[PDB]
Amino acid sequence: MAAKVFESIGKFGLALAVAGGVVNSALYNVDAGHRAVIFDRFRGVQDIVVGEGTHFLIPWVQKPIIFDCRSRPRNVPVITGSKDLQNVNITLRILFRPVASQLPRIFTSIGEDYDERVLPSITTEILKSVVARFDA
Amino acid sequence: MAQNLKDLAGRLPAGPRGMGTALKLLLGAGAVAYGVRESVFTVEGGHRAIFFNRIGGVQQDTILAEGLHFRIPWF
Repeated sequence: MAAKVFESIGKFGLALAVAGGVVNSALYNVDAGHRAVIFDRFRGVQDIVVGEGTHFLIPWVQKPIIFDCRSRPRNVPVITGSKDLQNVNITLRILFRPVASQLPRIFTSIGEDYDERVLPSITTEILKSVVARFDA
Repeated sequence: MAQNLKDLAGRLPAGPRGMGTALKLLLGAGAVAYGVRESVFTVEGGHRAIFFNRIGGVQQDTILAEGLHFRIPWF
């Protein structure tokens, strides 16, 4: 009887360990001001942002995308011609933050890294246009 | 290599009459499972895929979102 009890205890312990591992693999820390998204495969990426909270998922389909809905600066240097057409090397400082609501579209459209492609783009465009318009 | 496989196949015990039927059913289930897996083109987040086909070239009227959308295997 003792051997059967020990075997059952071992089996239950192994099952509990497996369940705990599965549960652990289904969660990701959400540092305050982090709003993840679900990147699955049977749907791709869902339409619903993960708040700044611990929200569940299933394995091998989602790779925890722990976003950061906090603010960030950037410096854009632009060698712009002005109205009088000078070589104005303008480094603009820009503060920006994302929005918690529609992060899943942000991940689908671009992915995990988003700001680099756009910041120099629009900032240089607008600096060139505006300074071009305005005398040095 | 083939000789080893033949020896292994021969070494399998000649179980009861129902053992063969159970093995056949399990093999069919596994075949269906893999057909299901590779019959859904594994597209990733945000993407899409209409049927790039080898029958009828590639269709035009059928449109698919990202997710539950079945491929025909290798097709």
